[PDB]
Amino acid sequence: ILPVSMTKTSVDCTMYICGDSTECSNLLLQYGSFCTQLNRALTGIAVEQDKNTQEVFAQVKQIYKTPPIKDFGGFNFSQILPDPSKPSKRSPIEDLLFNKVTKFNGLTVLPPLLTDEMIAQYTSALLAGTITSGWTFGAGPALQIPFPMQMAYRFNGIGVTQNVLYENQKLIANQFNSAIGKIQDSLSSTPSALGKLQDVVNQNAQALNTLVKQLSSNFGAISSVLNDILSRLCPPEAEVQIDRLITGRLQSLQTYVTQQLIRAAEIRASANLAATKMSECVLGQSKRVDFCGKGYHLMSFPQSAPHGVVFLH
Amino acid sequence: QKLIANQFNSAIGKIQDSLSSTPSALGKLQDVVNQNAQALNTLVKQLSSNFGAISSVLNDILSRLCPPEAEVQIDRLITGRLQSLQTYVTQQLIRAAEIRASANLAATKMSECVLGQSKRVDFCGKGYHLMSFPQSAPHGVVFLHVTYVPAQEKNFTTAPAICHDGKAHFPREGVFVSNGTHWFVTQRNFYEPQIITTDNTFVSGNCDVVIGIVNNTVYDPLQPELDS
Amino acid sequence: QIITTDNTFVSGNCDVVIGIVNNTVYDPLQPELDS
Amino acid sequence: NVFQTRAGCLIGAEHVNNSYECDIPIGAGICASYQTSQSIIAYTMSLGAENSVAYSNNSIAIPTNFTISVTTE
Repeated sequence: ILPVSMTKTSVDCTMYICGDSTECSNLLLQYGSFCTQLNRALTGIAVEQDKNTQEVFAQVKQIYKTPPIKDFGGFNFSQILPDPSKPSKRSPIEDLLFNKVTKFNGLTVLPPLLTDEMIAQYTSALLAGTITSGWTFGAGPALQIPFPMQMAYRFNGIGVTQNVLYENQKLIANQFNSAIGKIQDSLSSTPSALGKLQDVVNQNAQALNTLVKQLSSNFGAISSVLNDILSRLCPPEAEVQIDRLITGRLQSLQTYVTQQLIRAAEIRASANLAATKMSECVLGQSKRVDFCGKGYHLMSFPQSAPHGVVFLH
Repeated sequence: QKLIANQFNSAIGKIQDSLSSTPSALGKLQDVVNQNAQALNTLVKQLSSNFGAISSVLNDILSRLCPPEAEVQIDRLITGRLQSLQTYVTQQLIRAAEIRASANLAATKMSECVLGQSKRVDFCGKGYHLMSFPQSAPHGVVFLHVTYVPAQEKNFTTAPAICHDGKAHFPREGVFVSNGTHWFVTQRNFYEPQIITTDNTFVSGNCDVVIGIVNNTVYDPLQPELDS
Repeated sequence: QIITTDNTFVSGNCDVVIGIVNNTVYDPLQPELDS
Repeated sequence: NVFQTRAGCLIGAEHVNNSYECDIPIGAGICASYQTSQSIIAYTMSLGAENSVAYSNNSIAIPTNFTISVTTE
């Protein structure tokens, strides 16, 4: 399970720091371009989350689709392929992954560019290319090959002579089908599995809740509320009380945007790893030890999840 | 060889045409120039800000006022100009970590794509990697990744193994394929059909085990050569 | 190693290949079969 | 010329049923582009050309020729 993106927040820093007050808004202009460079930083973070998502999933140039006949030689992909029964055609494992991962003050959340139904069409195209054509759809045109003959090449790719597949094909197919069955049980019974993606949800929710709670702080002013200062005091002293709130609310946003820049760099390193696992594990057969799971790697299947990707190595 | 050499020479020619005609091509290097220029313009424009002082200009405060009040007006400028520099240095530390991650990737592409040949899919460009050439650029490196792309697919019937005289034969390298009437063994990444022989195939077990095995003769190269 | 039909594989006539050289390739069968 | 999207209310862009590569990204699968008489159009983005790979239990495709690609990173 790998993080790939995080919630695209944007903060109207004039509405966060001031909000409707023209008195505070004119004092905030004296600090120059701090508010425009906070917006510039959060916009760069937000545009990067779409790039992080595009680089992982959009590795396939064509939306490949699986045949109506499932003549895969005993291998059963039903739990990883799209389910036509569903309102959004996620797989049965992608439905578990989407079930198991779960104010007005200028703070806003922008939608991702790719909807979850577009991410699921990319995991479907990656997966349908992988099943019908092997690594060939990554390195050129998709060249069809029978799935038992693809796995016979995956066996030669680990130094196991390909007759070892054809002579054990029902055993290998049953072990694959059984191990794919255990994934649903393993995810359903292990809340700490999705915990790597749920922590992306929890950290960005906790960071916004901390940013909102910081509007209740005085920062040394007579009140935390800008309308108490503006209703009680007159400009010679009111502007001295408002500058304490501006200074603290501006430091509260500079803290948030710095934490989101550092957290975006961590999600980007994870999205670069997920994009590398997509190319080398899904579109190929990695020789790299423990890169595509613990064992001699045969192949991986991408499944989408909220803010992330899941590889079934 | 003449075809491969002409395709290589042509593909290198297209790089100059692409980089000459397309303005957005070097956009990853030009964005790194633009981000550092935007950060310095932002840092320098913040010297025109008052931060609540009587003037943005330190020589106005020091020419007009005297020490008790001058030091109050100057400390508003020190507070804001110091926060202006801490913001620049923090964003340059985060941007330097992004450039270092890109320099670590470029150093890994130098070692694995230029000094080697890479089995890693899509690491050294799309296609099966042949080789890469480093070209220097302002603040960056450009890799010209040469790759083999297979290009004219043809459909064949195929089989996992051949039944000869009870034995199941599997290809040593390559795939069994048929033109519709005759069976050949070909390498996997380029269609070059060979007659099926005890040289390009190996036995394991018999016709009973393999699902989708086909009955065809496997030629023994010794048999006619032994006495005729 | 002495060049033999075990160390080497055939593909087509001489004329396709730029810089091919004329040399004998030993067959491990024929002289041992004659002996 | 006024059009509700999951990104917000979009105004001055002509909604189009046909789908294209994403030119300007609006959000929630919507993009806009300038096209022919010219207008800014807005559309659900196309992820790529669709392809049923010609799979069966005994059909293989093998490439009879190649191209030497040079790509720039």
